Amino acid sequence: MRNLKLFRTLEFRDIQGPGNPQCFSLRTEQGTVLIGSEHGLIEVDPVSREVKNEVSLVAEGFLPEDGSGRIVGVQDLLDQESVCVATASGDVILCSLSTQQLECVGSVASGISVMSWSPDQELVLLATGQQTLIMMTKDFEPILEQQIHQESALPWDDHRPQVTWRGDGQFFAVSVVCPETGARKVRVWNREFALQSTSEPVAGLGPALAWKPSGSLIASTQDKPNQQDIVFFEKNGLLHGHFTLPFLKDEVKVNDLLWNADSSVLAVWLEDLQREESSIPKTCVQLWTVGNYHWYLKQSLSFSTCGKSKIVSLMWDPVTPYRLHVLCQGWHYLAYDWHWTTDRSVGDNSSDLSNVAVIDGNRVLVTVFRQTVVPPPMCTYQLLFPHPVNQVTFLAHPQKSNDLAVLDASNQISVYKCGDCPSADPTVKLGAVGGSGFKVCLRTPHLEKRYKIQFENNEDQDVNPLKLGLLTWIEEDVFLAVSHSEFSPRSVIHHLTAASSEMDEEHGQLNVSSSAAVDGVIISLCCNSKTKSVVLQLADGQIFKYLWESPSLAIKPWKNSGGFPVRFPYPCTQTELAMIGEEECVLGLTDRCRFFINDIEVASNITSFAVYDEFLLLTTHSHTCQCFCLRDASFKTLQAGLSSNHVSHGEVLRKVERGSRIVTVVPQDTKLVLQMPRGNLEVVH
Amino acid sequence: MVAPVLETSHVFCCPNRVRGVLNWSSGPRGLLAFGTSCSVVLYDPLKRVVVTNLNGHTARVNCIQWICKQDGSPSTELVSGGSDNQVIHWEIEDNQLLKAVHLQGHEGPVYAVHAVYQRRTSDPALCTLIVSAAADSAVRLWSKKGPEVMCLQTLNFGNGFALALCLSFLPNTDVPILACGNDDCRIHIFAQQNDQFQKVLSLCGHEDWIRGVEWAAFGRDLFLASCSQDCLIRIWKLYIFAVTLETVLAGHENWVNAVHWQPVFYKDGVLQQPVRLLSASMDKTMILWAPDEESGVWLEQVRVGEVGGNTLGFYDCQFNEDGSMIIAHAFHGALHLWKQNTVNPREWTPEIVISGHFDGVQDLVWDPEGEFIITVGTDQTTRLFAPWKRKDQSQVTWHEIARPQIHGYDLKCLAMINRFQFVSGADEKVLRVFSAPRNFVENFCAITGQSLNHVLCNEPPTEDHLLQNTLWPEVQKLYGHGYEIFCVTCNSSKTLLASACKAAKKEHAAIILWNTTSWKQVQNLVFHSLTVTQMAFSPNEKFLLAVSRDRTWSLWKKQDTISPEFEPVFSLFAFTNKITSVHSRIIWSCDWSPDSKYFFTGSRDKKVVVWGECDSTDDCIEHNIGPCSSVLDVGGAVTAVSVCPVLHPSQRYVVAVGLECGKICLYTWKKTDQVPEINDWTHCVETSQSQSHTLAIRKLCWKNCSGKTEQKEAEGAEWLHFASCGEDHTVKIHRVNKCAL
Amino acid sequence: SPAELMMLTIGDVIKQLIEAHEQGKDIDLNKVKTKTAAKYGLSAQPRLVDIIAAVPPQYRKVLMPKLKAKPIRTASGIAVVAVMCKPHRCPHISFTGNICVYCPGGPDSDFEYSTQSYTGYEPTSMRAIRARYDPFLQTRHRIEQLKQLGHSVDKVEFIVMGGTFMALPEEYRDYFIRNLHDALSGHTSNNIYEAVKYSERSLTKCIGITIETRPDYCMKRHLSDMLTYGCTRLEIGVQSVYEDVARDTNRGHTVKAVCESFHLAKDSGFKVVAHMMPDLPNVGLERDIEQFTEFFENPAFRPDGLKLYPTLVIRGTGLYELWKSGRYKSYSPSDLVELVARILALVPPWTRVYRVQRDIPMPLVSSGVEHGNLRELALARMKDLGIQCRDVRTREVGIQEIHHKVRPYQVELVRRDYVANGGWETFLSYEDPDQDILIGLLRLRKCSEETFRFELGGGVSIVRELHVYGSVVPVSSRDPTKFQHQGFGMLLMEEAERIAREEHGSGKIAVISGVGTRNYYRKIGYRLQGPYMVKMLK
RNA sequence: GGCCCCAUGGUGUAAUGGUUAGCACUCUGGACUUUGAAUCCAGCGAUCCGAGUUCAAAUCUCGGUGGGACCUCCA
Ligand SMILES: [Mg+2]
Ligand SMILES: [Mg+2]
Repeated sequence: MRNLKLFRTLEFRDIQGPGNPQCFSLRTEQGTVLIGSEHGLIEVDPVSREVKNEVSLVAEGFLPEDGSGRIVGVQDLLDQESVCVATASGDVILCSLSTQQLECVGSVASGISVMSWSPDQELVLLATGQQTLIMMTKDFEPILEQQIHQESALPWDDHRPQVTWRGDGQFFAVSVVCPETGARKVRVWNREFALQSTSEPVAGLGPALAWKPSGSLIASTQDKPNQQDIVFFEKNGLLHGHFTLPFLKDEVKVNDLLWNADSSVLAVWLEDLQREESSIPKTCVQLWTVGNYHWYLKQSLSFSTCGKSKIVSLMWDPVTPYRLHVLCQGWHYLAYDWHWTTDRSVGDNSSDLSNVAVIDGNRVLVTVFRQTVVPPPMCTYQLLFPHPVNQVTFLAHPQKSNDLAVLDASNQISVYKCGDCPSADPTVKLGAVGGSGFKVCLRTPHLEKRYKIQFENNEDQDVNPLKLGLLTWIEEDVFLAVSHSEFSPRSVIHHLTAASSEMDEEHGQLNVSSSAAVDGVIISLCCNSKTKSVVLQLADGQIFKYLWESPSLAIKPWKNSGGFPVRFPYPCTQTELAMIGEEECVLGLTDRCRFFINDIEVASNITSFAVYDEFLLLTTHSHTCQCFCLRDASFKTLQAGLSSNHVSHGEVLRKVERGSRIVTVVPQDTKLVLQMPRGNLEVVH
Repeated sequence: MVAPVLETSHVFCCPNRVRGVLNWSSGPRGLLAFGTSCSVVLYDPLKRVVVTNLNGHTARVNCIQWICKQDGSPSTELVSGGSDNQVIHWEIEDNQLLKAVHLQGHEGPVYAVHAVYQRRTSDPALCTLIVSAAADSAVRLWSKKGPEVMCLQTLNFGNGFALALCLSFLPNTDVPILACGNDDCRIHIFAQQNDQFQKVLSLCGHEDWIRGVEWAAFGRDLFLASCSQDCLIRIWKLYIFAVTLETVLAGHENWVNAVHWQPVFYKDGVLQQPVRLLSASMDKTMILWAPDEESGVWLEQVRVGEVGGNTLGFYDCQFNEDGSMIIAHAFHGALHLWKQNTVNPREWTPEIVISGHFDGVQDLVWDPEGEFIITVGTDQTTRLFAPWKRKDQSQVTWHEIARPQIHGYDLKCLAMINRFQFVSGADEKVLRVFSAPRNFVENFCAITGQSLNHVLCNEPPTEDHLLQNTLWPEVQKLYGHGYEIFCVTCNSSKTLLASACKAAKKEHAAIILWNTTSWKQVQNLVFHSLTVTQMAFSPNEKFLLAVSRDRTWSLWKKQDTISPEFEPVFSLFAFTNKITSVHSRIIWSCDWSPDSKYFFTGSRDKKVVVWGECDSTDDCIEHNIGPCSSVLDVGGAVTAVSVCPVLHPSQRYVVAVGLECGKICLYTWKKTDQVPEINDWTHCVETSQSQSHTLAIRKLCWKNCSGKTEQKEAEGAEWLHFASCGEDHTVKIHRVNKCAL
Repeated sequence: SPAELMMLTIGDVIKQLIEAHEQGKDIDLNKVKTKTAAKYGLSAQPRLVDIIAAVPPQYRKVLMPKLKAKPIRTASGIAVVAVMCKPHRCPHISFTGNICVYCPGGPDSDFEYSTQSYTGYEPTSMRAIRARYDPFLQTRHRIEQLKQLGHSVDKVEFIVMGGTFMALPEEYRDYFIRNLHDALSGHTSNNIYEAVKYSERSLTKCIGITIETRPDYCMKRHLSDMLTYGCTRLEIGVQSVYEDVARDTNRGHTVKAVCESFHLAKDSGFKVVAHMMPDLPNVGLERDIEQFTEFFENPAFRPDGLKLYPTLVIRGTGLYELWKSGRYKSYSPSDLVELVARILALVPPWTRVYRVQRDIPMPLVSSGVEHGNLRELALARMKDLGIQCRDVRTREVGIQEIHHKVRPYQVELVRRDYVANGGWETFLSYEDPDQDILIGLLRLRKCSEETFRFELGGGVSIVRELHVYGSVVPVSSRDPTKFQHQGFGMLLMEEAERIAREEHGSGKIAVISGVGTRNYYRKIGYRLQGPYMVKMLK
């Protein structure tokens, strides 16, 4: 199983706005973000920190100047340069841009609550304040108008209808608090107002609603006695499962649910209730996922609830797969980018046991693949932690590549290490290989230290929940992390050295003993295992060599065979380093199935690869895996062998099933582990 | 005499299912011996009447072997076996059980037995040697050295088994020999040396289980028939003492089950020593192998076989004393016999044998005129038994002449409507009624001797005419009951029929009444809460009873009829709750005295209650119905009670009470007419281990010969004939002396 | 008649087949019939069965391989024998009142003498009715037919069919089991144990029995009763994976019971086959594809077998009134073939599909299926759309020799791992990688912590199936062209032992064998500890 | 002994040199772990036997084998 990783954050602060933000939307082709405030529209560019267009709705007798009025929502329109906006007063305005032309395109007596535009924008749906629903064509020519209203309500339900479209825009669902029963009720219609179905009576239904993009299950939330769960309706209107959030009863409120661009990652927004007189509240943005019908919890982000941190809205990128935009209250813009990966250990062949570490929130499900080849939902052993886990990494020492290092939300770098005596610490629990009679001879890690990270001075960190990303355990004492400075593209590399000399006392201190500055955004960092040389990829994809052992911390560009700089033609997500005969190469892969040895493309159909001790293994998109040696091969030899036109034979090629992804490599057994999209495992030679 | 006698007249039965249960002794007037259920039956084919029974086993009988007399006289001893882990030795004399020794020590049912009079010279009076092979993965060697038995030896064949055994003596001496085959596709020879049986040799023969071996001492040589299962007979030889292989004659295509040399016989003092061989197989054929006149190679002689339906072959066959007849035991249970035609030896003709149900006979009905009985059992078959005249000769014989139904369900009940009509309660929801064809009545005229014009009011068949050429046509079909029928009974006027079905609630436990002429439901009587186990109508034809599993009854009395054509109605006159009931457990039987005012009941609490008092019929204003006299405790679960249909001078009420174990007992009752209620019941006659069943008794139906309203022609008017519809496959008919006035 | 010359034809044709065999030259069969059929004056070509009939013994032995009719009955590895039981009522008509909606026939239906769900006209029905539901007669008839066709019946596999097999009393059930074992062996037993003990030493080996049941009669007691009988495979009707459907159709139970039955059966050691039922009268197409994706994705439903069944409407049933009144309109053939193609595309690489279409004749069905050849049309549409079907029923050696011509050249050991109803299982196989041809398989498991059998407690790994595919080679025979006696079972046992003692960390390896195969395991080093074969691995 | 006609899958007849053969009964195979005989879909199978005319003949000349028809000698 794989887990998400944070690699790029973009934060723009103090946007010069007249009032306060109320809604926002995106213009993906231009990359600019529109923000509808309580005064007028604002158009911003985050990568350059500028505000180009600024319309004043209040000036042209549209938004009342008294200090009120709500914009229902900013909606960008495709193949144009105008913006469709609404006002809570009950008007729809097709305000243009640049030319500053603002024409009234629709007026309704009762006010408008929510605007919903289909994923393709030709049919828009509006909800009135008189409890009626209007279906409008693209050009605002009226089409239809039908009424929504064809154990008790949850206390903090604000009686605000929400509408959701399917991915293909064939059906939609309306969420309404029925006046008769005083309970949340869901009705599903098709495109031309045919009443498809009505939801079944369920007590404790929440306000959220988000139809899955591909579309089989409608997300919602339900508060049951002693728990709060997320339930999945279906098109028929009946529940088809659920999963439980890890929280107490009557403590947290669910604001809204929203889906990914490919029905993969579900983000839930949680706010702490003010039940206690003080009850310092917390904000949670949680990124879960799905495996073998068991819902992992992969990420958890904590804002500040009240003050200059009020989270106003979230938007998944409709085009970019993994990108989330956050709009706060104090004119604040956040952007987060993620990508999948797996955490595995590489070391000396005589002692290394290939490992896989998988995050499930507050647990880590370790699997040792050298001895027990175990399916995903089960594990060899299990590590427990008090508060959710965010980043997990293994030691890079050649003879000790089995000592885990787990980071958590509250910044507590634990160091789990394997030793002679298991020490019987309760934090390590046996998985599927333990029990009465059942016993396999292996050694489990035992906790060693609970290092606590210290930062400069005593600042408030930032409204950003995460301050460190891409943690690398290059040596038992020395770590590595990278941060992005907000104003300049100057990225900073820290040195979380071990201030605590030895096992003096639990809760040791990790101190930032250095901070090097290198211009440009850093998207990935890696290190060699034998020479322990560090390679950075700037935003452009350029490869810079880094020298932590050097006192000057000098950063030099990576030189190719002819002593020339190396530049990837495209940004590279996954990077590893190989020892090809007598030269070291920055092997890399892109999101669009490209192999980029040094800087020359050598393939165009690769889905997943892995490099181990003189063994490069690849999974082509033609359902055919391949394995090349590196003991005596040369760059030209690899280029010719992987030229894809040289005749394929049975000594290298070996067919696989549809979508197999390599998990890890077992050299001494000459075995390979493949995972299919269904979820199971396969072993080949 | 003053105390009347009880005698058993007729017995019908057949071998059970098992291989090897058949034998003829080697001697004049030899007695056939086979095994039915849990007993051994001796029957003489020439007499065509069963000789006797030898009870004493408890489980199913498996294998039976005689012990021939060396001179050639009729045999005396009879070694047996069974599935109750015990081997019983028997000693017979004058067709009466003389002695029975219960040899025991087997941890598993026995399958093979063999014994022979040992011929030691130290005056060993009647010294025998029994061998028994069982399911205990072992074989035991015994000896009945006079009136004492002790186990000689035990040999265990590991986790294997033993399948065939025979004992004989080596030539020019009396050293015992033993041929023991097994499932190991192999036979072993054990010879007794010193004082213990030892291992001598191990033959490598066939490639299947051996289902039989047999020795034959001709002159000074030994020949071993070694029948197999892979369609291969193998004759060996043993000469002075090594064994040699010989002719491997074959020609069967299925499993071959039996092989037996034709035995020696004494014709006019000089003994004869034939060399032949008989065998049977699953292929539905018998092959009689004899050597050629000139060449010694063995060739087939005849191919006698049976062609009926699509049944399987045979498990066993027995040749004869000398050569006259041949018998084979079929699969489903049947005996086929053939004698050698004098004109052509290769020609063989069938004859007449006995038969019967191969599963427990559930119900029995006597003919209203009283010349045939219809029996129905779990064997999914109905059988009709009728007598025959053996021309100008005595000892008239009753045996099967028809087979009205070969229906495929499990039948459980029976009822007469008229001279030739038939109702059967199967394991379905439908009542099926039958009539008779003209062929049946024509053959009945031809057999019993009663005139055709008289029977219509103006040799017996063999297995071919019954299984294939006999089926009474079905005329109607009665629906209406939601569950399987459990109790059927009609009335004496042949007008109203009553039926009851299996039930678990009050609504389903309702009896249904039908009209004979127009077959539509006359009425539906609802009462009780469980299935009505027994029911019958009153002799005066105005009452009814429904004793059922709920330990209650019913007294549905007749209501007056105003319009003559209107169907009569019934009303509940009396009943009984848990408090009023005197029975402790389930009731299973009932019958009325033919006095119209008293009746009996029989439960599983070993009690026979004679509560009647259904008198003052014209002025029945209230209920005065309850216990009548003392409750008899016979000592077993009573299953069937019946009252003889004739009255007697001293107000005698004679009843034939059955039990669980066959213990048919005759009781005599009379009301004391006083508050002393003791000695009212008297005990007349019990049944011994020769006149009784070995399992449950289902119906003790008497004979009500309505044809003999007055005794026109009698041999003294002193006999009553009744039936015992048992559960051990037997339909024995008994005759009892009554009195002398 | 010239038919008398017809047996001279055989009398001549046989006279040819042996004659050339005497000089050892192969002779074509079709044209020899054609030639020695226009010379004796024939008007009909001979049928192979009559040719096989009249042959001398050794000549039968030498001409069976060249005169085998329908070479698929022994192309899977066993000899199927189908038997049924007495008609009986299903055990949920009491507290409900009516049996399942779509069930045709039965004891109280309008089909006279009809078993439940099997109306009157399937071939097993006429085979069984004439024997009046007697197991001895039925099994003997099937064996003699299989020998008539010219096959080897040395390895047999029973399948009991009909209604449910637990709603019957103990006497009737043990009667069936003992009669079957004795019919196959030849003994005449009194109880079940004697029958089993003689069947163990029998020559014609028995492999196991398959029973169908509802999940509400699948409990610990019933599993004990099965394990005494010698059964080794169970089938459960799992119609629909949606709870609303299983209540609107008067099914009488819930899906949770089905999942619990799956858990118990797979933990005990059986193999479970599901009966899914597309086009139920509330569902639709996309709902079908979603429910099948869930059924093959949820780690609480993954079986080791499957048997699809499109819906059929039959007179005198619950669906008949719905169809007549104007509800539950059927599917058009094209969309049905499309849908079936989608399921067969979703079928995982370890599930064997047995049957795709009901055997019901054309006149009986009022609507729902036109062509009784849906599997081949589905496969043609798979090759049309580019998608592929990759179960083991279309990758075992026997099937892909009669179909196609290729045969394995390079054999490799493939291994899969999974998550079943709560246990961890493996799947080892020897198969050709480059051509997708399967040879043999295995099924390990690690028993969960909800076992109820004493032998499997305390560190026990169970083996549920071993099967090497090819042609049925009789016991102790050795052939260098078939595959069933070349030695793959030993290697599978070696690797299973290594897995169970090094990875599983177990102490006992237990095998749910059949009865005739028992002796086989005695040559490996196993013992008997009840209805199991155990061995100490430490 | 001439005389006039005919020969096609195992069986029944189709088809006038672009040559280069379709239909019916029958047989075999797959759906099928519910079936040799049922359903559906695929398949194996022929222009008696020679010289030839025409670039080319199940299609035309001549043959000699088999069958049918008129007058047959014959015994
Ligand atoms: Mg023709
Ligand atoms: Mg066929």
